[PDB]
Amino acid sequence: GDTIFGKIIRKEIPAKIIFEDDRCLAFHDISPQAPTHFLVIPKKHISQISVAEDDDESLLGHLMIVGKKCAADLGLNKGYRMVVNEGSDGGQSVYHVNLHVLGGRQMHWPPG
Amino acid sequence: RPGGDTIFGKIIRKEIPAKIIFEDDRCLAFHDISPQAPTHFLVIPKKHISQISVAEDDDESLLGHLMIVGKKCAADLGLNKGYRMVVNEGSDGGQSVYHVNLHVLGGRQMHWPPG
Ligand SMILES: COC(=O)[C@H](C)NP(=O)(O)OC[C@H]1O[C@@H](n2cnc3c(N)ncnc32)[C@H](O)[C@@H]1O
Ligand SMILES: [Cl-]
Repeated sequence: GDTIFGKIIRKEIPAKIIFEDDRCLAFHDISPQAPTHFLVIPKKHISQISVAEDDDESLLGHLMIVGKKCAADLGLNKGYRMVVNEGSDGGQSVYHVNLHVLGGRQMHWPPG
Repeated sequence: RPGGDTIFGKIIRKEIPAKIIFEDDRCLAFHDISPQAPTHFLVIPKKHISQISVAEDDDESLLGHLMIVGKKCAADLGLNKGYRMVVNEGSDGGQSVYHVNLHVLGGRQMHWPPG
């Protein structure tokens, strides 16, 4: 099933894009929870981390490397938090794997 | 002493105790001593990387492996309703051990924002 993140990848609806390559896209979250809050998503439609395959390991790690490079480019020199939500208890809001990167304020503990 | 002298390096070398869930040549999963959810464990690389902001491009497969191990351990622990994965970077992340560590939290409803 297609999601709004598919529409963003296909450029059918606008988003504030930070970075793109052949396999992922980073863009500011439309409902930001911190002064900087962006998502890194794969272009491959993996619905949730629980169904990711072993062959996806490099792609998932690529999301994190892109995330940390984007965080540095956006000036998050005091730190940040990365989050992946799975399912109902995880609070996953879109069934397309997405890495949240949040910073620009003190992040608290517990993380929700 | 491979793995560094953070407490996680010592856990890797079996010098201080841990409740281990899974171990392979690349990583180790073990329960957090200060759980923030009914299930709360960490997945760490055996290679010492101090924080995500200094990970190298060639660490991509290793970082992805942490997530794959995290989701497999979550399934093995019966977290069938979901869970949240977290990596904290630096002061604003609240990082307290400077050895890259992926948290997996589940067994309760997680809230938004994630801290
Ligand atoms: C306030 O936020 C933070 O401190 C974040 C979570 N720091 P962070 O560096 O992201 O996570 C480190 C975690 O490592 C756990 N820990 C520390 N010592 C041991 C140990 N000996 N065995 C098992 N777990 C241990 C702490 O309870 C933290 O949850
Ligand atoms: Cl989500």
